[PDB]
Amino acid sequence: EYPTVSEIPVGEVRLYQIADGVWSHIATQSFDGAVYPSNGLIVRDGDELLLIDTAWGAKNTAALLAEIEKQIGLPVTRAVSTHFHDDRVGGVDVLRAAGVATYASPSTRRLAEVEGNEIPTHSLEGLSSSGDAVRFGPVELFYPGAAHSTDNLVVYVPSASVLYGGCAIYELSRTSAGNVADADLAEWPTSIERIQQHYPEAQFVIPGHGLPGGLDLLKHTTNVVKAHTNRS
Ligand SMILES: O=C(O)c1ncsc1NS(=O)(=O)c1ccccc1
Ligand SMILES: [Zn+2]
Ligand SMILES: [Zn+2]
Repeated sequence: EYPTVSEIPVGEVRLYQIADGVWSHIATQSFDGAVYPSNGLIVRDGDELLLIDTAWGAKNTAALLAEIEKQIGLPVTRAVSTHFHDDRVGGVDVLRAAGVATYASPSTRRLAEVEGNEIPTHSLEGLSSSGDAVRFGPVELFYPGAAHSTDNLVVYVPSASVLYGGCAIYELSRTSAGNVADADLAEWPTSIERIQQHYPEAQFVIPGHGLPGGLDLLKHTTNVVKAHTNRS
């Protein structure tokens, strides 16, 4: 029942209730002739919603807000982007125009600026050193260290034991490294072990792309990263 590219037209978004007051959002983008899904998170914050990551671009993100509006019917007041790439900040300007307060670390804002990407308005302090965690409403934000990108954050919903790994965590189906241009391969496994150490109780692990699972996604990702590191 988890939505795949199958159930999702180009320019459309599906929501998936993972737990009470926690959903993933699923969108698709065409890239180099293939079609790849992407996940973000939606977390109920009393009578409002906290959004984790855009739906990979302005059109998808306007569909996401319409689909939230239609299916949950609570306002999105804040959004956090988990790193600087376009599947995470692309659509920020849409969210901003809808009155959503957009947030990212200074590290992510700096990198999004160097990249010419959209730049979330608000700064998330206290995440600059590996292993930093800060509370953000119904979630904890964690900086595990450099992995998929130097700035990548992970998100934990303590009430539902939902860990959103973002692009630092691969789905089981992904058996080779994806985009690693901005990755720190030497630190990625160490950063994953920081996630392991910090959230050993997590019950649902949502990767940046694809199928949810459990904490076996962290080891899976370690395996894939090391295999890549050892390419000859
Ligand atoms: O890993 C990711 O988080 C990722 N996010 C968007 S795309 C991609 N991975 S990707 O398909 O392998 C790629 C991107 C850009 C250029 C080539 C390949
Ligand atoms: Zn990325
Ligand atoms: Zn990605």
